[PDB]
Amino acid sequence: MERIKELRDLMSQSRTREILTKTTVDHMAIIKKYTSGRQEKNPALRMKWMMAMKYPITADKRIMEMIPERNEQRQTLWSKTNDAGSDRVMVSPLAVTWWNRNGPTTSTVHYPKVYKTYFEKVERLKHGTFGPVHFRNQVKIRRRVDINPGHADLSAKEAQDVIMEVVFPNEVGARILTSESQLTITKEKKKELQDCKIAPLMVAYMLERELVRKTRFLPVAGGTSSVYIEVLHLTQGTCWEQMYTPGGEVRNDDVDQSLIIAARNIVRRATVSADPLASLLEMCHSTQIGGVRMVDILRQNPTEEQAVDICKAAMGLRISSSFSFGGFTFKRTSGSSVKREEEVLTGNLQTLKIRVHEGYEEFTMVGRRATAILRKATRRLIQLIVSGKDEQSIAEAIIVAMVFSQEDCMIKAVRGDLNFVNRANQRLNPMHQLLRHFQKDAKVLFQNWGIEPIDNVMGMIGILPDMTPSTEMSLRGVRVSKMGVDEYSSTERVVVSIDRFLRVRDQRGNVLLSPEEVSETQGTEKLTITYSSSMMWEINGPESVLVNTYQWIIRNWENVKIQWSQDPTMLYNKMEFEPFQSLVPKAARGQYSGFVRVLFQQMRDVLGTFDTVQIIKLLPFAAAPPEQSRMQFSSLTVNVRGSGMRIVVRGNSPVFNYNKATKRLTVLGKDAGALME
Amino acid sequence: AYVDGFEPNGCIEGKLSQMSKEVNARIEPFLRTTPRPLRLPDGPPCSQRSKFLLMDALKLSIEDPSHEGEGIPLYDAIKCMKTFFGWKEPNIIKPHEKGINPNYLLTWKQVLAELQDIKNEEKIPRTKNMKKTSQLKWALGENMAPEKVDFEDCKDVNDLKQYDSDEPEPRSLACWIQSEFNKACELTDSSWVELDEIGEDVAPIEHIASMRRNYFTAEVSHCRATEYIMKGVYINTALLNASCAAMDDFQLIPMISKCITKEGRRKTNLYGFIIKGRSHLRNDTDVVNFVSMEFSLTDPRLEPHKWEKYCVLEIGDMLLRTAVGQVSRPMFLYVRTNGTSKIKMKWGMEMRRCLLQSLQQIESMIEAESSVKEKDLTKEFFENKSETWPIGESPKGVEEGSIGKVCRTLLAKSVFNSLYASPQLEGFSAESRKLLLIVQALRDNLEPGTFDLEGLYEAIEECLINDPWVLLNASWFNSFLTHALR
Amino acid sequence: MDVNPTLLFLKVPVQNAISTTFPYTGDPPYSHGTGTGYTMDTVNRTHKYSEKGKWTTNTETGAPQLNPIDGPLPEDNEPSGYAQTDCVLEAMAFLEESHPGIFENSCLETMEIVQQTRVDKLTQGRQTYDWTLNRNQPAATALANTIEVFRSNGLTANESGRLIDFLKDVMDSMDKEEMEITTHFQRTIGKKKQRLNKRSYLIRALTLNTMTKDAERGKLKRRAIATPGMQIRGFVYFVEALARSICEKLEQSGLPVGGNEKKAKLANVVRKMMTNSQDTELSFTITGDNTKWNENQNPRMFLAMITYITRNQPEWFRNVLSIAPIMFSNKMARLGKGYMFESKSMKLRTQVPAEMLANIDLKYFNKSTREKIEKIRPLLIDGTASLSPGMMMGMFNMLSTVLGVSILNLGQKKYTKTTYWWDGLQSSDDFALIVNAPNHEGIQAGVDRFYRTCKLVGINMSKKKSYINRTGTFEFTSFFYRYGFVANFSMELPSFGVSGINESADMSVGVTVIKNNMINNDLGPATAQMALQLFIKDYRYTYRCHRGDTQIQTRRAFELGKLWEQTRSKAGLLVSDGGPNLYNIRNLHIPEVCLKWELMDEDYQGRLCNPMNPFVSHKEIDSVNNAVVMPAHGPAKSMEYDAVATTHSWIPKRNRSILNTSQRGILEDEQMYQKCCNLFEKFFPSSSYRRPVGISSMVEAMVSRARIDARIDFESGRIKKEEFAEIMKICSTIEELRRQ
Amino acid sequence: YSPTSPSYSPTSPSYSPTSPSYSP
RNA sequence: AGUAGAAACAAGGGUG
RNA sequence: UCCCCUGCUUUUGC
Repeated sequence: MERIKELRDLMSQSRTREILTKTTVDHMAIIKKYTSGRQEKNPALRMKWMMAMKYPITADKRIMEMIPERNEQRQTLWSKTNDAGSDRVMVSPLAVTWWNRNGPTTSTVHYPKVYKTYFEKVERLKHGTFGPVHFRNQVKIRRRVDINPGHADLSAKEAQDVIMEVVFPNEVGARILTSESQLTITKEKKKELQDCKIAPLMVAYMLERELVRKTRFLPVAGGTSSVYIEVLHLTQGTCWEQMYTPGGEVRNDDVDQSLIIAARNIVRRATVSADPLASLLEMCHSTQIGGVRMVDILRQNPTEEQAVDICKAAMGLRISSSFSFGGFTFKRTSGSSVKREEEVLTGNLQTLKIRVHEGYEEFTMVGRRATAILRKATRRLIQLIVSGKDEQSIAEAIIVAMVFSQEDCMIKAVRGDLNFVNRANQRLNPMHQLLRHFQKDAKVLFQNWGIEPIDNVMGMIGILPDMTPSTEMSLRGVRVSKMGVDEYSSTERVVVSIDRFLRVRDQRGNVLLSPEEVSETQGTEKLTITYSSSMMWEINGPESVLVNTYQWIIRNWENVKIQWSQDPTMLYNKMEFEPFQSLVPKAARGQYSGFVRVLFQQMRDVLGTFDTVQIIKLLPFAAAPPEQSRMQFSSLTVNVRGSGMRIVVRGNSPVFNYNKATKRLTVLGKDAGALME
Repeated sequence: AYVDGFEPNGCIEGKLSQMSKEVNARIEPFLRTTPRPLRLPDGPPCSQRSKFLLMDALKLSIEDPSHEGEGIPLYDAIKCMKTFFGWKEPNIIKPHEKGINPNYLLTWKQVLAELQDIKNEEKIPRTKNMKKTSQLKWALGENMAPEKVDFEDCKDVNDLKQYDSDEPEPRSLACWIQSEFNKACELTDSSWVELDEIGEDVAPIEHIASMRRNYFTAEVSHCRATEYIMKGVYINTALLNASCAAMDDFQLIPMISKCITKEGRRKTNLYGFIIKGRSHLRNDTDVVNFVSMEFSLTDPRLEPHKWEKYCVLEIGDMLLRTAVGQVSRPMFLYVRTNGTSKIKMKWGMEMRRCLLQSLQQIESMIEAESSVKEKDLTKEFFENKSETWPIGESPKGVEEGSIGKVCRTLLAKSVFNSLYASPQLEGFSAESRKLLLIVQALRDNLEPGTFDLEGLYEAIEECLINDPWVLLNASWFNSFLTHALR
Repeated sequence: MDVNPTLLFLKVPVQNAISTTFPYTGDPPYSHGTGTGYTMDTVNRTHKYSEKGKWTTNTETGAPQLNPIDGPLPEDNEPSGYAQTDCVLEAMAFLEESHPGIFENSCLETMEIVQQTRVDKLTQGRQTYDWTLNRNQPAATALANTIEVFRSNGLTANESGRLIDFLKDVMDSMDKEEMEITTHFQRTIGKKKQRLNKRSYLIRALTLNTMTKDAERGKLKRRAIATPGMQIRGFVYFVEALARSICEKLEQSGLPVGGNEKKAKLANVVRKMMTNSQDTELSFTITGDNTKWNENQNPRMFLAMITYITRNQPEWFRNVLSIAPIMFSNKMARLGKGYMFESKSMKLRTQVPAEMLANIDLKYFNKSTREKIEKIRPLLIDGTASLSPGMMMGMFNMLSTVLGVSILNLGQKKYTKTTYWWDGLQSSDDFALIVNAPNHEGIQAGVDRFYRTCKLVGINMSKKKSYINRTGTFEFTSFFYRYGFVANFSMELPSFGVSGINESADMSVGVTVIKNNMINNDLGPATAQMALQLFIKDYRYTYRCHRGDTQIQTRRAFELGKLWEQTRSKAGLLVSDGGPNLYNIRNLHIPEVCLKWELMDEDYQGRLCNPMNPFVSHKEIDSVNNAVVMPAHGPAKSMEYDAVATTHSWIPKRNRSILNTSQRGILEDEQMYQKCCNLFEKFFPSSSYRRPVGISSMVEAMVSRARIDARIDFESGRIKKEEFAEIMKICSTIEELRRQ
Repeated sequence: YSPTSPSYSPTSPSYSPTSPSYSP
């Protein structure tokens, strides 16, 4: 009723009648912004200058009949003069305060619902729990993180469509929502927003803020999650870390990913430890995932992964069923086998013993990118049906299947130089070594496997040695069908024993898992994984590793010096020096260690020949077993980003440079603290 | 068509071969004997140009249990005036060379008369308007703007010419600015700032922050630079509010500051008076003139060049009680005309942020040291004063101060940057940053090299003209160069 | 003891105490009078750096033009504008080779964008020149005036609303033999029709309004800037879109990246150049700067670059993309406001417009100004100076960045064909370079090669302010890298304070700024708390909203005291209402209203968050919870803050000086528009959220919607028959009045 | 915490010329 | 006078 | 001379 009366009065005038009837709806966007008011050039100065005026604010003409002209103190609240370029009136700040104490009260129940994001923030903050503050060097990496604890995986267009459907249903247009998520969200917002007096534009803006995924480049040092980035100002600092877990029932998937990453890191770090099991337990009892101790998560988290399974076995919990190999889980549907050690000659003319499984067995293999079925006999695979996603996934699946087959054709197919002993004479599983070298290149392997035509049963496609889907010919006993998932999930938890070197053997004695199986994918934690330990900052860069180890040597120089003077052996085997050793070249590792020790020995036998800086620089090298040699090392190399940086035994070096005048040590351009005479 | 059928055929290499060999970027090695001291300008000594006295200021104080901005400024000024007995008939000691000193004398007399008039009224208004006398008309630049006419109506005037747009006259560096900085870097016996409240600490990091903040607030509240900050903020706020509110009459604005003495007793101090002129400010750079009269105990005859723009009167004698006994000293009044713009006033009301600057540089300094020790060192930083940084110069050699002294020095530097803002300072800082970086690279023996060092030196020097603050900064840079390469 | 803060650098490295060298607590230098002198000096410099070119007389505008392209090769290190077409084409070709398909994909994206861009996209400008009034106006106003004039001149090609249609209309108008304009004179409001011949309108459409830049930090002398008219903005928009599409795919380009990602790119480049190279390979870094960036860039060279980029593309696309350089080549610059003359003896002052400088006696001016006027007189046409060379306005920031990136890419070992090579980052006129070579001689050779190539393409390295050092530290656009990017807090000091939007927006922006500087600029916890305290104090003083407990006397003190005594939960009051400050480090990210939503009285909560209050007004969505903040360095940015729409979200008053000019009439017109637009909101609720589209007039859609809504409402049974009949009768009345 | 300075001299700065005591 | 610095303010317009 | 109007609006780009 009011709208049509206003339109009548508007058409009463002539200039307005001309404006309405000669401007297209498209051109509105131009005339609606038509204004003589220039964009503010100094808003701060303008605000300071205007706040001293009597009427610096603008208000709707309705105010004229909503609040009194003058205060009880005869203080004028609003003025009759109209604001330039509009019908709004000019009012004093007092009016606002008047409204805040004498204005008409209205119910406010939709506000928590409409402004859901802000109240989610406050509710999350109030339920959070704080922990100790750790004063330590913080390494922040600039990365693109998503700042939106709540978003429904919608882009601008989809978010706009949903917002239009909920707020402005009659103006939605031709669009029709199809996917279930949009329908559910629209129904929820419609029921929740029913009978809301807030301006529709504010509701639409808040819905857009809530349903759109935003991102930003920030320097982050801890967990990169929506709820953790939101509180980055409070958790991460230049030289301190504040433990904090938001009160928001951290997602199961997020904790699973964080635990997987932490497990990979801890197993990788423990593999180099002198006593891998002891270090594993100690650092599992001193690590937290998202403000929760790792051991508690292990005893309460039902997750499947090689590293987390190794950690569970070390703790003494239940282990997952099936058998993990080459990154795929094999479940024995039927059959039986017995392990036999057989001596065979490899294609590179190497004699080696391999454990073969006798009899005929049937397995279903599940992988993150492929699912398949393998029926095999002793050293002879009967058939394999693969359902890999992409060509590379199918390649890995077929290679792993035929590698598990234990065929001698595979063994003789080896070519080139292959080493089954690690670079530090650590015996490697022949099976895994074959897997790795065949993943490196399988053209020769395929060319030496054989050929077999297929009968075209049920539309199963063949595979060629050059990895193409042949229909009339296929590799011997291989079919491709591309099913969805395996027969059924395996959840028959079993108990196993863990060897001193983190080797997991079955009750009978069959090896189930080994350190060599851990994936090397170096991801980034979703939740803030706190590796609270003496020196466990390996996730940082190698330069960070070197700087932190030298800083630690400087910090604890008193006890370090007394230990070195009295019992150097206990100092050498410290858990703290191992990360430094991870960068020293393996082949020369011992060649350095013993060499360094020899110098120390001489420096112990000659009083007065105590060069503090020399000990500071050479201590991290002597953590490895001493291999005696007469070579005189002028400098020792460390691998940083694959580049060999030299540290000179005598004299200054760029990696390690100590200035006497400032009495300060700088390493790779980073201050390591101040030294004392 | 030519572009579409274009293929790269050794064009760049051929053109480079054709080009003369004189078009090259020869790298000049920057050694320890390469840099030279900056050439400071020569001329008459520079004169004080701040909007109020800094080290020569004197204040009349009264114990008042009121917080900042609570009492009526005029009543506080009247009470502070009452607290002093020993007035005298004003007489001119050091006159303003280019001004009409009798007008300044009459201005002071009129201020006293108006104070008495309001005193015998028994009702103190928030603002007091001063009569538009001839002396105030002259001192506030009344009707000094030339009439505005169309060009055609005055194109024949013989002397009609373009405005004066010559380079500012140069001035040499005077030793009073270093004394000003030294005084501004000192510790005071009374607190000068009372910060507001914040939410209760709930997190351990918040507790550490609160402890460090208590330490920093203790260190900063007892700095003279904080007094300058508060005085400038109050003066600029009052000036801007009066200019916007009453822009047609001469308003009397007392200069007041609230402090807390080491015994915990609150005090209100009056430094002087300010009379603003007509303030029909339109452009951000439009100037409003005012007359400032400030009390002091400094005899202008010791450093006349510092007080070129000032007229100094003898307004009384004060019996100061010292430790040994009482001594009588003359009480001078410095009266001058100054001007300020909207932008300058606005940037004068935000002097408090200066604190942040110094504090930030201090905090990062502590944390960098705490990161390598795994413990908060703030208490160890400035409760034992174990760590000192080179922050001064003495005849024996470089002088080192505690982190508290460094914080106070940085606060004073920021305050003086705020109080002596000018394009010269901006240009000098921007240009000398490059020379500082080159010197730092030389100190890190990173084989620094320059393509045209003399050009950089010329660019740096062209910004030193007549500002005492930038000249002092250049002298400091020369000292640093002397000490940074030996 | 003589305190000397500079001596602090003897212990603390300069990069770690760089904030001490930024005097940003004081007011920045400002321009007081006219910018005519700066503009004239800039024109003289632009024509001096390329004086050895070809002089021609434009046949359309009849103004002299200087063409230094393919001019003589430089013989000295002074700035040059002689860019070689073949060299630039070779650089573009090699860039295409290094990143195959970059130009093709960028062009495809630009073609997609061009056909979908609306004319209203040009309303998002800032103070564009307006030829109809011959003065600076807001973008929307200038566009509306241009559209109105074109419609009045029988040019209705933009009715479709597409930007390309508007460009076609602009071309047709430039083809017109005569133009008609409306001018307002007051002597009383009077309207006059002014006829402009072809040359006059052509000069106006190529005219650029010049002013002086103020609030610039780090410069002793002021400089001039230029703003173009509405005619060329449309073409420049598409050119910028294409350049941005190209730059997004270039790793060495520092744009449109901004802030942390730029530092990440710089760190990545530094590590790639340092760690990968062996210890035998020497590496150095140049933190150089380019001098006279906008004076030595020629629109002809950008035309050549655009022509090469758009190869094998539809003709219309090439034309629309290449027209902007053509317009920039034949550009005229307005000479500011003029000058002021003063007579001491007669005590008089007067304003001489710049338009009269062509034939004014030179006895008035001083030596320097007289020299400038004498040197610029030949170029003055219709009161504007012809300026063919240079890019004074610098609207082609991204094309210049592309050229610099191509020059950088020319440093690959395969292109240098020698031991030395180089790589780095280029953002607009700034660049960080890194040269790797076996020895110092190789480093010098690489630096010389880069410098000579840059000179050849038209880029001059300012030897005066550049330096080279071992690639361990450097600087780039105030980002200081010392084995890692050390944060400097001074740059953001001006941002700390009361922004001046309103109480709620100012509080939100202050807390957000504190939090963001904590995250990015390494602001310590204690310093953050003290900044919070100082901001609260400044906010209270600025808005006169001190706590009700205190007795500070202000005009607003009485109401605040009455409210404070009225409420019971005094902790829930907003700081705008004299409440306490509950903010701390932990809750810096929570808006104030939600931070204490549970501590507020029911009546106070209802009053404050009342949507019916008159103080709150909502414009288009893009302006919601979004403010414009100009940093110390760089252009104005858009900052998004978290806040709840309350009574503290008011809008300040507008300037009224326009009431005392001849342009007062537009103000009235403005009001009318708002009225109509407001009535549309009551009719189309979604109009402000999403821009409506339609060829129909306002009244037609209004009446259609009215009839349909009336019928639906009556069918629902929510309205009695009498109201439906009355609204239908009024709708018939409206329809009939629409015809007359 | 009470700030102190080694340069603070208890005798040289007599009667505090900036903020002296003059009450009779 | 003063502010200030390459050009300005030291009020600008209008009416009777 | 009173009175009325005005305090970023002939000048702030990208």
